[PDB]
Amino acid sequence: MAYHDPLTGLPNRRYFFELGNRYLDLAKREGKKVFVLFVDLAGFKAINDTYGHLSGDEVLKTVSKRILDRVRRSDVVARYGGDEFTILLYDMKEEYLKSLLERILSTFREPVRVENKHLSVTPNIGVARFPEDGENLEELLKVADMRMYKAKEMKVPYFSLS
Amino acid sequence: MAYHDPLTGLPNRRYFFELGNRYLDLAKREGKKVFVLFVDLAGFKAINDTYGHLSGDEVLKTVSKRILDRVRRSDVVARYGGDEFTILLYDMKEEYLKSLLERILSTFREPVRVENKHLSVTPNIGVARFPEDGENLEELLKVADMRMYKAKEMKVPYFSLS
Ligand SMILES: Nc1nc2c(ncn2[C@@H]2O[C@@H]3COP(=O)(O)O[C@H]4[C@@H](O)[C@H](n5cnc6c(=O)[nH]c(N)nc65)O[C@@H]4COP(=O)(O)O[C@H]3[C@H]2O)c(=O)[nH]1
Ligand SMILES: Nc1nc2c(ncn2[C@@H]2O[C@@H]3COP(=O)(O)O[C@H]4[C@@H](O)[C@H](n5cnc6c(=O)[nH]c(N)nc65)O[C@@H]4COP(=O)(O)O[C@H]3[C@H]2O)c(=O)[nH]1
Ligand SMILES: Nc1nc2c(ncn2[C@@H]2O[C@@H]3COP(=O)(O)O[C@H]4[C@@H](O)[C@H](n5cnc6c(=O)[nH]c(N)nc65)O[C@@H]4COP(=O)(O)O[C@H]3[C@H]2O)c(=O)[nH]1
Ligand SMILES: Nc1nc2c(ncn2[C@@H]2O[C@@H]3COP(=O)(O)O[C@H]4[C@@H](O)[C@H](n5cnc6c(=O)[nH]c(N)nc65)O[C@@H]4COP(=O)(O)O[C@H]3[C@H]2O)c(=O)[nH]1
Repeated sequence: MAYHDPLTGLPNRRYFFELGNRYLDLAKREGKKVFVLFVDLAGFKAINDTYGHLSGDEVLKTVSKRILDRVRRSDVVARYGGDEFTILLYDMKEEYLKSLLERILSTFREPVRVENKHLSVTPNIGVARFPEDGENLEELLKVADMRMYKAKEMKVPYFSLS
Repeated sequence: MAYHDPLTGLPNRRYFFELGNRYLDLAKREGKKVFVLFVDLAGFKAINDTYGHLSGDEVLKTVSKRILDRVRRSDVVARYGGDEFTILLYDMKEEYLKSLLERILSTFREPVRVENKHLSVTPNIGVARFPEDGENLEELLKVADMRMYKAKEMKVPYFSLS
């Protein structure tokens, strides 16, 4: 089996762990870097509370589709939680980290048409690197989760430092 | 999600398709070859009919574990059918084909001891190559399935020609 979240169509949490650990095993064999991004969408709770779960869902579908479109089909974009997304970028380079983040930040920031309204979410991104930040997905996700929370705290759209 | 067959512990048919199509997308991005092997184990029907499904199961567990230790953890070994196994070898080379097949053939051929009885299965392997034999997993599997059946029909324990 290999399940997808039906609303967003993105791989789910369980498939992300399985697929993710497979990408790290392959990158160890190939000598390639892997970056793990943790994306939190800020204005989400406000959407569902004001407009309802259905409006929040349309914000996710649209935001999910947009993000897929802007990263390689060979990369993994997963719905981790209710409004949390995890991204696995295979064969990534540290030099172009900042440039790839502005591509993903500009996508997530795009407003979404909901029942005539144009609603917007604000992203906060935590970045973890393989092999620098860990040996397995679990360790990279805890580090990317931690850094995503440092970014939200510094009111900066991303945090990637050791 | 991403399911495994509980008896053999190997990825199941559905996970093989999902993971397999992900490896082909990545190999298209990386310029690397992928070989798809289709392995049929003859003698299997004879084991279960003579000794029972429990003896047949022990022949699979053992044969699955043996194959799993003789290929890279980054490669996919899946239980396709009752006694059919599919193998996805990432970054494989046409020149080493014959040598790798003799490694897998020698493993599968090893007898399984269960209640003293020496129980042996005989493999027949069909080989398909990416990008020569197809664009997606489905096409490569139909070609390797076809060639596994041509190998069975012949003296040779493998068939890989166009
Ligand atoms: N700046 C930048 N953007 C990136 C990079 N990697 C992916 N993207 C973005 O992610 C989109 C989807 O990539 P894809 O599914 O790999 O699908 C790609 C891929 O299969 C192929 N392609 C384009 N350029 C290359 C390339 O330089 N190398 C390889 N291997 N394939 C490429 O054509 C498809 C369409 O590409 P786009 O329309 O441009 O759309 C791309 C592009 O917006 C990158 O390394 N740098
Ligand atoms: N996993 C992953 N890594 C990414 C992605 N985007 C950028 N990178 C990483 O950053 C490196 C350089 O990105 P760039 O400056 O956009 O420089 C890129 C860009 O100028 C171009 N390019 C490559 N792929 C595409 C593409 O699919 N679409 C477009 N439009 N341009 C591409 O070729 C250059 C070199 O490609 P690489 O050697 O692969 O080297 C890439 C890759 O290691 C991504 O969406 N996913
Ligand atoms: N002749 C041959 N046999 C192959 C080849 N690839 C895999 N194998 C076989 O598959 C077993 C498991 O490989 P692994 O999971 O990648 O796990 C490997 C891998 O993580 C590492 N390793 C060994 N040699 C290499 C290597 O040359 N390059 C890389 N990247 N890792 C290696 O040590 C682990 C255990 O390897 P072994 O005990 O040798 O056991 C190997 C070996 O019997 C190959 O290209 N040629
Ligand atoms: N997916 C996959 N492909 C395989 C496997 N076995 C061989 N190949 C492919 O065939 C090439 C040559 O294998 P080799 O002559 O045994 O020559 C190998 C072997 O002598 C050695 N080596 C590589 N991996 C291992 C290993 O895991 N264990 C041991 N003991 N030796 C290894 O390094 C040599 C060249 O390495 P590569 O560039 O990897 O080049 C490998 C690889 O492209 C496999 O189990 N899985």
